[PDB]
Amino acid sequence: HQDPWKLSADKPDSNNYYGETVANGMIGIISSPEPLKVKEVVLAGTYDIYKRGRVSSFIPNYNLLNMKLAFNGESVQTYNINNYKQELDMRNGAFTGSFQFKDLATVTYSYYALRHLPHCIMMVVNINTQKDTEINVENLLETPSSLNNQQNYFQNITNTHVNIPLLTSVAFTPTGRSKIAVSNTFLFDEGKKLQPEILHRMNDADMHAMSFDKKIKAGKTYSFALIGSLISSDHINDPYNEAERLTIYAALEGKSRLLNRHMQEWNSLWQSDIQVEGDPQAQQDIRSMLYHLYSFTRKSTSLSPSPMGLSGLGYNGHVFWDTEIWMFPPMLLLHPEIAKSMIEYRYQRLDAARKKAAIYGYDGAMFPWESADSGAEETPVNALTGAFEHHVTGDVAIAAWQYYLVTGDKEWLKEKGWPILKATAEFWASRVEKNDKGEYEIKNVVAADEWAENIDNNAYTNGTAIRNLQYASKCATVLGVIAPKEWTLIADKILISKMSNGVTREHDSYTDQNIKQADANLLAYPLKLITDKEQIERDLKYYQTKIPQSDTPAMTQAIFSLLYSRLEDSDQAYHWFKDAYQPNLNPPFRVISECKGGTNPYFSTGAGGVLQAVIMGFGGLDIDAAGGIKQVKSVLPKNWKKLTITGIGIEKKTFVLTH
Amino acid sequence: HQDPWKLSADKPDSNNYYGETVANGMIGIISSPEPLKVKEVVLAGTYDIYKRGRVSSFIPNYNLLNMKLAFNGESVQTYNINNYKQELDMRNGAFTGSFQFKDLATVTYSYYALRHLPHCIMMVVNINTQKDTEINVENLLETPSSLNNQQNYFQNITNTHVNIPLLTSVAFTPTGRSKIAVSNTFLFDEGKKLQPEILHRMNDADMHAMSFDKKIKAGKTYSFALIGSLISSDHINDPYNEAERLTIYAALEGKSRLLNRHMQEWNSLWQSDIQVEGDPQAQQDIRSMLYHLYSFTRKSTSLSPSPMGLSGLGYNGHVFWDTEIWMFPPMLLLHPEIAKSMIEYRYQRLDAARKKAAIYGYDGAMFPWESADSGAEETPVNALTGAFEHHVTGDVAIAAWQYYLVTGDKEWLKEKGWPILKATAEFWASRVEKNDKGEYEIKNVVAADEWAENIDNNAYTNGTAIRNLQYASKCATVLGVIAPKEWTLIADKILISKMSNGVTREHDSYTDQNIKQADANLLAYPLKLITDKEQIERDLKYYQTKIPQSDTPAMTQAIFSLLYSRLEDSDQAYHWFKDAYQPNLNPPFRVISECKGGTNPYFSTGAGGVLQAVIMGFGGLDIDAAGGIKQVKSVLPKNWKKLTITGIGIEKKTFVLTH
Amino acid sequence: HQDPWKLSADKPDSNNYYGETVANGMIGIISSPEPLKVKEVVLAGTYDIYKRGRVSSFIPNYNLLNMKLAFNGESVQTYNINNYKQELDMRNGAFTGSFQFKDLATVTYSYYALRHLPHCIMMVVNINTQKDTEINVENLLETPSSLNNQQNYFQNITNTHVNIPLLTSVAFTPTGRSKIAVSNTFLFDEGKKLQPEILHRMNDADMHAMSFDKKIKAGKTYSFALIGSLISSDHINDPYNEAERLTIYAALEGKSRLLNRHMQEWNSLWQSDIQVEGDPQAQQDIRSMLYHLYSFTRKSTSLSPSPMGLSGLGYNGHVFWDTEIWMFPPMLLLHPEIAKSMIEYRYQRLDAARKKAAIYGYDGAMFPWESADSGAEETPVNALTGAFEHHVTGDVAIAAWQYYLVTGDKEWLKEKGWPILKATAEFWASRVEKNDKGEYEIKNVVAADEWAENIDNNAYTNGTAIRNLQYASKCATVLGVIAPKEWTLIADKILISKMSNGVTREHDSYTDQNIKQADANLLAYPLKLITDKEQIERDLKYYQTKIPQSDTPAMTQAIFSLLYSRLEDSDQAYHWFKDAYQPNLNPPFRVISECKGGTNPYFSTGAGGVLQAVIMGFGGLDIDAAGGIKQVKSVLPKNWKKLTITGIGIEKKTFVLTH
Repeated sequence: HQDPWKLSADKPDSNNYYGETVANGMIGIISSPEPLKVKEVVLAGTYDIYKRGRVSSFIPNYNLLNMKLAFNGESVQTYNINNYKQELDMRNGAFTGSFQFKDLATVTYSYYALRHLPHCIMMVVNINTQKDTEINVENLLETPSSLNNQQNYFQNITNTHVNIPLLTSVAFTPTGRSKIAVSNTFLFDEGKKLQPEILHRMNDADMHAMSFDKKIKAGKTYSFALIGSLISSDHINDPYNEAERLTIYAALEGKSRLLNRHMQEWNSLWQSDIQVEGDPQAQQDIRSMLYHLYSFTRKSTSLSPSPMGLSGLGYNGHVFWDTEIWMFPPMLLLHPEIAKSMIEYRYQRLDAARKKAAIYGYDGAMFPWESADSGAEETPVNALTGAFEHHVTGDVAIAAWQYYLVTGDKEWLKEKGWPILKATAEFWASRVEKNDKGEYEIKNVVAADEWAENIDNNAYTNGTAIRNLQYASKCATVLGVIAPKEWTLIADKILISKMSNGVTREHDSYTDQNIKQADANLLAYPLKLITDKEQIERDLKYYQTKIPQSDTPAMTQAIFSLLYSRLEDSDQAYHWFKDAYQPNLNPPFRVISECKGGTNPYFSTGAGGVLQAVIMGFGGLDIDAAGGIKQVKSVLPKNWKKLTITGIGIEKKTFVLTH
Repeated sequence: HQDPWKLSADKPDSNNYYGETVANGMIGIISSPEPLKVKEVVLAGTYDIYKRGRVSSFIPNYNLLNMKLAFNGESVQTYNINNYKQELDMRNGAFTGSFQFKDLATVTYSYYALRHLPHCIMMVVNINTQKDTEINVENLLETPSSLNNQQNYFQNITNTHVNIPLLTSVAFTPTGRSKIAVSNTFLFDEGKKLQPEILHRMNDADMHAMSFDKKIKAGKTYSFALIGSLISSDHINDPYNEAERLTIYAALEGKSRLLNRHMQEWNSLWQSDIQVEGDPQAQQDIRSMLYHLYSFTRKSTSLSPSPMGLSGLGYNGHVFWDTEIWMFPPMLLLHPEIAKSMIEYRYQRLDAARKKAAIYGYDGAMFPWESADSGAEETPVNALTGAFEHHVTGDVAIAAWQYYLVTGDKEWLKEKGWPILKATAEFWASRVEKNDKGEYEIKNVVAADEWAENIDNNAYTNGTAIRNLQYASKCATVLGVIAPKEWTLIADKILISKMSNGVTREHDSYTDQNIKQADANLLAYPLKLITDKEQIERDLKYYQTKIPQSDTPAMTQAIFSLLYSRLEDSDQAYHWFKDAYQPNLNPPFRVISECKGGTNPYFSTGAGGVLQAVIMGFGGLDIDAAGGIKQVKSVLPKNWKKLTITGIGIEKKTFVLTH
Repeated sequence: HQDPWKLSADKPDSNNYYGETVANGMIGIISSPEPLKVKEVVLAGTYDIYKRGRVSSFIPNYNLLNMKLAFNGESVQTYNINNYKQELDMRNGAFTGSFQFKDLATVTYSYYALRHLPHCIMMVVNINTQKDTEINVENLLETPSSLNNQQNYFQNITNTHVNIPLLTSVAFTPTGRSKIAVSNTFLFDEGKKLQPEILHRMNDADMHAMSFDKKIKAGKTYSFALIGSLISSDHINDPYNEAERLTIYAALEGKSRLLNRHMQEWNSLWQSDIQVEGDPQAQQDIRSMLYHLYSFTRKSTSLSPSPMGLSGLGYNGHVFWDTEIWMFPPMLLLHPEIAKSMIEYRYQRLDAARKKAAIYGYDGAMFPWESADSGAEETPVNALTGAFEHHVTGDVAIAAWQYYLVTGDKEWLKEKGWPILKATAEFWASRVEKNDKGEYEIKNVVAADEWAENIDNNAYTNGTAIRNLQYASKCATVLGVIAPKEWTLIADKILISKMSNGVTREHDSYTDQNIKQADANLLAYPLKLITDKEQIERDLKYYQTKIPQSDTPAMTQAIFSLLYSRLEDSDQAYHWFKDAYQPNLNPPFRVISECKGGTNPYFSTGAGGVLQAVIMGFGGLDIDAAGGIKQVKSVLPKNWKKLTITGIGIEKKTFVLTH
């Protein structure tokens, strides 16, 4: 099960199964262990009050691919199939199930979140029978209990050439905030006169279905497709009509043209790749990390991923610094247009950040700890991160400057980077307090180490304020605008303190407490405020054992790996690489949970960190403060013969590393 | 009935009557055969789900002018009046009825959609007595069944000088999308103390009325006016209060000031005119065409006409390429500020076109087949045009570029034209497919000939893509920007094929099918991709008999006329000019239906086409590719002694043509 | 009772009591004569249909500070306390009450509209015991009858260190337009383990409460604080969660940190101050005027004050020219960043002014007589000012140009000032009529003297049209853009006439009528179209006799004062300075009513005028037509030994004047 392009599971065990996701950055479909079913469907950009946190959330959506297959009236069940296998093809995000029904027939089904059509899904079903047989096929549209006020429709769209039967539902999110429409059709090869008659049943309040029968002859394969479109009032004013329009459009494009477009967009994503010689498990794991980041982002949008991307309702679908510092850097090096969408998300929410700053008594733009539709603060009120974890503003500034460093797009810096950098620098200039000694303090925050609450002069927070102020000043210079000279004066005097052993102090109350995640070590990478290798090493030695095994998220060990790679320590770098994700895995597809032994995949934030350990750590790739991508000294794991990284920077460079 | 300024009807026949429209580009009022009634009122910019197509629509509104008149308690009806006449004065959009009631009085009523006050209507009533009589006058506000949740109000607005009685209704469009308010008052000459007492009745759920009595001695003229304001939440946040404010304002202005401003604005519109010597019927018909375009548009707005303007709910009030290619060109030459409003409609909806392109898997801006409030796709889902008729994007680009060519407004090109041309070119660059031979194809469209569905390389569509890419490239140069070299490479290699007889092929599946309307011939005019006179002629000979007599819209024969004028063939040009509209007329005012023998006037699209046959065909006027208006060779109909076109181009040039 | 920083009342008389306001430009809290109660709370920016005028209004909000205090089960009332005093400290907007309860304790309470946290309020209560006692403390959240569909919540926010009990309500404005959230907590000094248990009662439909008991030994001080956050959907998408988040934030900042931040911001505001030597009552009155303008405005916003600021529902909270001409000039000289917010309010409402112009048949931007949320007209329909008092458009233009003169901010002129000046100039160019003598008239207005309705060529109106046209032309020159030459042509020929007595004629129907307020005198100041001191004196001597004692607002005598100050006549200047506000005062805090003997305080318009009489009049300070502030000839009242004005202009200049 160590194909470098395919994740595979034989006989899914429903008692120990964590589904995999196919997604196009707009819709995510999470697999079921049951044949011809999906577990959960998530639509990006649709938020309403729902369950966790009493704040906006992603909403479980229509399981629009759900199918029932019968042979001569006998429904497919666990007890009557064999050689049941699932496979995820990471080359094209195809999720395939295959099984034999008794000794009678073989069934394959592949489904796709179409890469070029953000709101369109397709499942292709192939049935090969060894004897004459009749199939009954049903597609069910069950309204999930997350939605209300549903309506269940069915109609025929016809002309002299086609009969497109549409199974449509329209429903609302819990508070009525968003109207959802879904529209499904069956595609046949045999043409209007010979295609099966489609029946419609509405037997339940929350479910309707379309169905057909088809005679298949011995030794013949019968193929059909299910196309679905899923869209909301967050995406279009009239989702009901747009869903039916899209499904009609996709039906008359046809399966071939749809899969060809899908393949072309996936081929383009995989022009940036990471190849490992000598470690098939690492090769597959790293492909899975790239696959999930590619599936959970979309170029040419203003979409940003949640910590769980489109794998479910993890962290309510909210956007955190998990994007800017964890998922954004590897995407900026491999596909700058993905990074551009992530920062566009923030640019279009700058108004909401100015409003938050004003409500909390500050100048400029104060980005929220958790962001959703509006860009207003969305953190559950019971979590003190929302009111007090202020480094997110610096994290947004850092990503915006990095975008310009890697692309050199000065028109983007004028139109979007500078508005962000100027407003965020104005925030920090208003956020600091000058003390007796002329130093600048940032008092009463929640640390990057979120176990440290309502403390002063957090190392990471203060570091992000310094970088935000420096980068805003640098930006002003590049564009020929005059920056307040106070920004540089403040940056040079923001407190970063050492304990008596010379170790960077996490905050003013810090001695030897356990910490949730990397904080002081982040001043070495990503901030590069600490470059002295002896300082980097003494900070690693003091803090690396401060992170407990339990209830600590995957936002630490990838940084330890990267820093040990920069120190040219192969044994420590590889130890921390494995520790970053292997103890977090869930079967049968090695999806990644947030914490060690956790059960909440897929934590895309964790994948983003590990990709930095591979690209920036083992590959030595670095955003040069002066612009572009440079390469610094690195080591490989002992057992890696070659590391090849393709599509890096706007010159699309290939880097090869060997021992 | 061939007055060059007035359309007149004696004794309206309600069994064979198609009403005429007065409009100010915001409100349209369509005439009733019944005296002192109107059939329908339409407010621009107000759309909701209603009847046809399951998509947004114009909504029948308050018939706010409806009046009941009694003489000595005897109700005035079609059955008991004589010498009843109706007249539309095209000089000032006055609709006038006049009749005799027995031996008592002559009644004249004139109503107006006030040209300067977009939301204000006025009816003026004169009663000339032959005997002593008492009139009872009632103004009815009946909530049409298109509206719901109505409220019926009445109050006196007073000071020492006035008593302004306001009859107000507020109601909602079917889904609650739009709140409509209407407020009416009576104006009297005799002043506060002597004016009639105004009674209010609320006897029905869906109707209330204000009324008065007045004794008039024999041989006197008694005059009163009704002023109404009609506005919605689409136009103003508080329509209820703003309707009352507007009616009070208009009442205090008075009839004389209102009609003087109205006259001044209509006089300005008619400073661009078409004068024909030798053909009184042509002179009246052409004045009717100009009058309807002037009535159905408004300078200094973001309004664009539907194919039926404000004559009713034709095509749901949606905006089509009917504006860009059919109504826009004659308005650009006569009144560029009207053309500016039409293209402003599209500029304001550029973000909705970007959203459509993303949903359908393209780059840039994909303008919708049918547009309404948002600029999202509004085509009924049962019509494949909405998903597949893509030339509308090129049509918007062509109009944008022509606006700049005619005005030379480089500031408008920078702020609005270029955003349109750049985004629409980016769409076409993403829409084409390169083939093995290095040609660019546009596969799977609905043709301009909409009977050809899901075909490849439509002539008109491919031509609009070429022009969009060429004009965007030219625009970039005017503004000192380097357009992507790909735009010219694609433009130069987009497929336009010929059949073995050398005739331009309509699409890759086209041999000799009947066609709905002009498609390949549009490559000659308006696109001017075909300039060779033998090629123009070969294409006319092959396609001119491909358009059936039945169920074919007025989007063909005007182009045939214009092309035969350009070929200096007076007999063919005049044949096609008459065929373009005369078989489409409805009595008694020669309004134009969409198709031959049709009954759905007024098809403003057809008038726009015919006005191009007159201005660009008979007049030889042409948009110069290098800027401004030029004149090419033309002919007149044999029976036209002189054609005079005034107010052309930003120099407001007069063109005179004789034999 | 004549402290230069504090307003004091002994034993409030509920039968003759006009409450004083503490405000931060977002929340106003108006005092009750009853201990530990507030009369009214107003939230800026929240408007809905409510009572007066049938148009949008400020809404009475939660009296969130309402407290009930009992000693040994005995309820504290006005009738059983003694030595009860109230005091407003203008230095920090602290409202303090203090009283003795029998032989048990002294109670002191101080409340604040926190200056740095626009949505946060704090009350601090100190109990100083003379005997052992037990207090019962209740904080009540009563939903006012202005709101509907309330919900009453209570929860504990806890961690190892804190238990923050939140008393929260959520409700809606009358039409459901706005959702309001309020969240309160108690702060204690003693810590989580020792703090009182907080009980919650929900006994009424419209009220819930949180309460505690505390035993206090004799001779001890016990202190507690109430913090509350008040916010709406007009301010934030999710007011419910944002109110709770803000109160948690404020609780974990704590009383000391909040008051320090509050004091810092009030210290900054008072860096611009007016010091009078030899007249303690004038010193205190002028402080009260500065205090109210500082409390009723907020830098770095788009808020503009109503005529009553946040003192209540006066004039529905609508924005009038009372800002541009009355409150804006003193704030522009003292704190340009306050003036910037006031003009930002108009800039962000330019689209609505363009819409109003279009609806009334004009070009450009027509600012409404009364403005609220959208910028559309909000004047009650029964008042003709809404449709007909047109000088407001010139008033906005004047303020926009003055902002540029005083700041010299050319980037602001390009982005905001020019859009205002260009559109308002276009309005006036479309508003004038040229007569047979080549002069420009403005006909059928309501005058600045609002008693003159539907008249022609109002002096002040014509003056503002001239300045608007001139300043738009000067603006075009500053930015190097071409202005229509018609603006200068029109400005030079707009009619301002003299009657046969050599007095400027108010309008074309004016001879000797009583006038509501200053009109023709405003051509001298502020417009400075009349600089001839003899014409100023003629207009002064005539019109100063025409203002009746009754029903005439404080928009007159302050100008008389300033002009007599400019002519160097102390006795007259001082007479009109006193008449401007002293006859409009309400006890016991000398709050200002709109009219002489009025009962509708606080008329901040009136304070604005008088501050101009002091700064521009007695101080001789003037906005120089060429940029910055200059000083012309002035006099002081006989009895004033010295006038000092600090923080003037962007140079922050101090001006000292003596006899």
